[PDB]
Amino acid sequence: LPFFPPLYLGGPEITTENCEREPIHIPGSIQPHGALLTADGHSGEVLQVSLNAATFLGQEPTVLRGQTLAALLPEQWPALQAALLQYRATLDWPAAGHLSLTVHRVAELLILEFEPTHALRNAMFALESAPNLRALAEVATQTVRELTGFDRVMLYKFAPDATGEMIAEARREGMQAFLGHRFPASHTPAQARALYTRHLLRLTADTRAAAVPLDPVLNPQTNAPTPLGGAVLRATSPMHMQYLRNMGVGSSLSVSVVVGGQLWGLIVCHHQTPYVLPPDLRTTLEYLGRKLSGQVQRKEA
Ligand SMILES: *C/C=C1/C(=C/c2[nH]c(/C=C3[NH+]=C(/C=C4\NC(=O)C(C=C)=C4C)C(C)=C\3CCC(=O)O)c(CCC(=O)O)c2C)NC(=O)[C@H]1C
Repeated sequence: LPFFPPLYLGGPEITTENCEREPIHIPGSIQPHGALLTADGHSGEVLQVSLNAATFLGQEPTVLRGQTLAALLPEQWPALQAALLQYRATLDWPAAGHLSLTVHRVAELLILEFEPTHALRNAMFALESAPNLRALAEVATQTVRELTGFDRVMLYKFAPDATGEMIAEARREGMQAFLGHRFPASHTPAQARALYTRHLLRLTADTRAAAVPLDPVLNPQTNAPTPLGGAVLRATSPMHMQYLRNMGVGSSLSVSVVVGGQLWGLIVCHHQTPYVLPPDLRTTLEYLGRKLSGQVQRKEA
């Protein structure tokens, strides 16, 4: 069923009667482990600023808004113009350390995300070399756990009725096994599955952290919601954050397994405490997800 309007445009709050209608791609807010700016794709005027931006950028949102990326990021703007796809850079000026910058374009808007910042050969080989699907799933979960340190890494496979089952698991010594457990379709509702066919990694770094609004919440170009499906800092559905908290999960991350353009499954990662998977490790997981997807497709053929 069609998306409801977002809450800030008067849409209903989601219940178990209408899981699938939540417009999860346009929450108008981000997770607090990074900052997000949006900017006009021609002028570089900063249009929207997350309310926490001073934490990462050292200037208040009121000061940042209306400035150009030419003024604020003199080195990256030309490279940004040229490049914009993701553009990625490391910024060295924080006293806090270094910042990872990730940019993507949606229509006429640039979306800029800032957060603090042979294993590959081996992981790729492991995946390519698995001779059957069970071995592939086992090696994928083990490899992701090894790389990330997550407490629990599972492979969740969708059935034709969109229920799912955990079909492989790597987990911390002594943790109760979730392998073999099955869950209803509504736990990963259809609009989420659809989004996950287009934007292949998403996460919640702290399942108890309040979302941070974008200000203004609407894109001034369009007077409409800002597309955040491609922003890993996007705020997570409240329904899902509650699901995670009730499971004792402090941090969650999944990677899509896409076969024939359909969502075959998810690599599902949990940590019991909050945990910000480092930026370079996300990129690695993306690579691994694509490889896993290719191998699942290869094997089913
Ligand atoms: C009425 C709405 C409901 C709801 C919505 C919902 N769920 C997601 C996203 C996910 N659900 C996942 C399901 C599982 N994770 C597990 O660990 C297990 C079992 C042990 C299951 C079945 C997963 C993996 C995701 C993806 C995100 C992630 O990796 O953390 C969304 C979309 C969240 C977002 O991207 O903003 C939504 C709207 N879930 C329900 O249970 C009902 C109440």
